[PDB]
Amino acid sequence: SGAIYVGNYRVVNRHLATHNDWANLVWEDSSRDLLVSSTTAQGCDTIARCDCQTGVYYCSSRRKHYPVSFSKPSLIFVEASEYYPARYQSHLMLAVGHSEPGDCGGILRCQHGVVGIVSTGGNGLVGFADVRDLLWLDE
Ligand SMILES: NC(=O)[C@H]1CCC(=O)N(Cc2csc3ccccc23)C1
Ligand SMILES: [Zn+2]
Repeated sequence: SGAIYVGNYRVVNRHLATHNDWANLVWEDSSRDLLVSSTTAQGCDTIARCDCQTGVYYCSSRRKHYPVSFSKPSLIFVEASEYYPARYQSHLMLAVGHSEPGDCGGILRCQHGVVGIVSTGGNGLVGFADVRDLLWLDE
């Protein structure tokens, strides 16, 4: 689990969105596994605006943060799960690192701020849904 809180927005994995997230929907994209809902409280996270390929992510299944090198956002084939059939997920970045399904939502950060959230994984890889291109999260 995990979310990004910026301004009057809450960014979560679309497959983990709650009833309140859907009742206050701002934007969702199944191909990216992202959903953004509105909040009454003001969020303080900073979103990165950059093309970094190194950062640190939080891994809840180890209670640890790990430093990683990751690929630029791209269209990657993702195996079926209980939430989606096998499909291409867009805006996805991969790294070599540990992840389990419950790790989804953990933040990946660089020196500029929040880069994205854990969304995919398996076989010693971890994939992150990018949020750096969502310029509207700031205004
Ligand atoms: N299509 C998606 O974005 C998600 C939907 C929900 C889901 O359980 N997964 C699989 C998954 C995510 S982290 C991880 C780590 C080790 C094994 C499996 C997984 C994919
Ligand atoms: Zn950066």
